[PDB]
Amino acid sequence: NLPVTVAGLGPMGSALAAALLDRGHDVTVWNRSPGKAAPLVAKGARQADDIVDAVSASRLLVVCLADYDALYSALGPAREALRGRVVVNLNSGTPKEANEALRWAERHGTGYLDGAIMVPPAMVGHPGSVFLYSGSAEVFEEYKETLAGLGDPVHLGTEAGLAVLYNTALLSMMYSSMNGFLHAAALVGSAGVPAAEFTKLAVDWFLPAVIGQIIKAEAPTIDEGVYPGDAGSLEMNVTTLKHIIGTSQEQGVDTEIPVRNKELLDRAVAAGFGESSYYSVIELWR
Amino acid sequence: NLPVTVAGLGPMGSALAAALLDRGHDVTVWNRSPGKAAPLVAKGARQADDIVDAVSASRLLVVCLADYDALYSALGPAREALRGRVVVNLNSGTPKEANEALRWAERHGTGYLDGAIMVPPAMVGHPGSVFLYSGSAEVFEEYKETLAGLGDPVHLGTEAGLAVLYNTALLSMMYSSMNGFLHAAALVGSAGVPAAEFTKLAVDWFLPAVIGQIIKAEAPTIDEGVYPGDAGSLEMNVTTLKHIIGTSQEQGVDTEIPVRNKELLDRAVAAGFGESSYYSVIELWR
Repeated sequence: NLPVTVAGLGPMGSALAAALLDRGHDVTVWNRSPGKAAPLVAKGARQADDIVDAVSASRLLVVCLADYDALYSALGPAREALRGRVVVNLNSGTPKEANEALRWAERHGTGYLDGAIMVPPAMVGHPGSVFLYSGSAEVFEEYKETLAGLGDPVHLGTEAGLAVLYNTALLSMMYSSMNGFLHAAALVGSAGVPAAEFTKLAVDWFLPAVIGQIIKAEAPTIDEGVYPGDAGSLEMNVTTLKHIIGTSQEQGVDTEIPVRNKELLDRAVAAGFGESSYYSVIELWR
Repeated sequence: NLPVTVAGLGPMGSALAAALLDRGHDVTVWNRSPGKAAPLVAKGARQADDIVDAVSASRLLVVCLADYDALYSALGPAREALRGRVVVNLNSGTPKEANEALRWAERHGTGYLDGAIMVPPAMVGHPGSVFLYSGSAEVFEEYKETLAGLGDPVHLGTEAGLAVLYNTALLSMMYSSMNGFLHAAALVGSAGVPAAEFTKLAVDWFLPAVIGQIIKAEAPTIDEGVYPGDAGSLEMNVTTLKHIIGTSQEQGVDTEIPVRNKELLDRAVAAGFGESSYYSVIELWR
């Protein structure tokens, strides 16, 4: 029930304020532009038009600005009032913007934690919601119980840009994995298998038990950095991808996904990694 | 303990024969070329140089030929002896080759089941081993208990090419997912996070709870085929991928993976799918 201020009332910011209201917090809401407060006010929020008033209402300042906006600007007029308060910033654009924001907050005597929301607005405050945080451990520990009302809180580290970096990484992985699933679905779909049927083997079993297990079994090899190909080489996987391409062609299914995959391996072979293990390809990318 | 013949003694074929020997079967082994039988003979296999003799030793014929070889040719000289026997073929190259093989077997009065082995040779006969099968339900049911010694047996359907199709699809998904993980790992690795550390969030949580859940939640939408973008559009995901690209560039991490992902979405936008949901992209591929 502590007081909280939510600065930024777009879709995510409004969901945050609503979830805090539903946990019994005294929520004050601010937005630069008018018209977004009414549904929250109907649920018990207090509107504050002036950022200085909004910041002054609460020690905990949950900030979810629009992508174009910046913390230093939105909260600049409240610079004096910020001393002794805490910012949890949930919409940094890049790791460098999060690191700049932490420095700005420190200058003003404000605690800072950066966080990445790992679910859409409709799932904030519900089971499965996870928020990844980076920045002050003190803030994290002081407000963990409050933050746990929004989603399971995970503290990654003290470097402010880590949460944006993890989110970027996880989302990159998501898009690649989803595109792989869609090619797979197209392939079984050419024999009449519905996608929802296919998920029984593809998601309930293959994804965790094969894909996930293989990644866990291979991750220490990446960190070691040698990639011996004794027990299976990058070259051999090129052959598998050629077979996938040919099967896709015989089924009348577009080959872009496997072709782009094979291209990547061909580049590693041309860079000398053909007798190394598959995961050596990461070394092209850093 | 029933008798079984294994035809083809490459790495996989030898693992199959060894696993059957370890379950107490009387295993007869054949290969076109000499030199591969000795380690199996040391474990109790019987060598048969003549395919007619090998086929005659057992009703259950487990066939794992080399990629270049074909069932009709390897087992052609045993055409008469094949009547009343059963072929479980574990190395068809394409769905059409499996469907040809089933027809060939039928002509000779042989039962036929095609199967795809979903683990490497070293894991055959061990927990986690899964084999996907397509073809005769009668064969599947007659020999399920024997086959379960090699891996959990799954019958997909009566069409002989389904197991090769499922395997192709699942492997396509695997390569895309692994490449996504490797880009993610490179990204967190640019801030010093080891890959093995990263798997704690990426594989133990994100992969099943986010990626998998999203695929299951979206699969019926693919089958419906309309892809309303009301609650989130293909275009909006283009913006997310632009942010991923920019973050990757700021971290000094190669942008090929996210760029290729964004390219795919740009094509769907140019085909008119921008206001549709993300998964509409599958429709470009079939």
